[PDB]
Amino acid sequence: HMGQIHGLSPTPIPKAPRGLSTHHWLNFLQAAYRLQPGPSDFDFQQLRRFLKLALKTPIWLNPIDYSLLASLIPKGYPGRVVEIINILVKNQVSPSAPAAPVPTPICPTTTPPPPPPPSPEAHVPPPYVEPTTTQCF
Repeated sequence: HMGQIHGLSPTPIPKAPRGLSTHHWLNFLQAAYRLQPGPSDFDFQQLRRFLKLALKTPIWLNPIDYSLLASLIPKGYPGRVVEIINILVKNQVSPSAPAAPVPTPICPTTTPPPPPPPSPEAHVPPPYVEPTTTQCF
């Protein structure tokens, strides 16, 4: 009813304007608009080049998350597209589990303290004498 059954509640269709979602794309257009003063113009070309690229990877679409977009970026990508996205990432300040994308080595897991020596005595014991201890020597 008025949309797609119920009322476009589940929003199955990517709305009418199919363009990397709204707030989603806007998140990219906003930064672009924040940089050089390029109203519309034809700078979106260098952009569509990166977007269309990701399009080849329908893995971020399903989950719909630009978080995977910046990922597609081969860290070093040309154009100032990243320069615009960087404005989005910098707006992350969300450090994720800094441990996973590793082969194995990363840091030593020495959380607990080291074990004692092969002896009961360690801490500077008292001299005293006692009936048991005599020493003599």
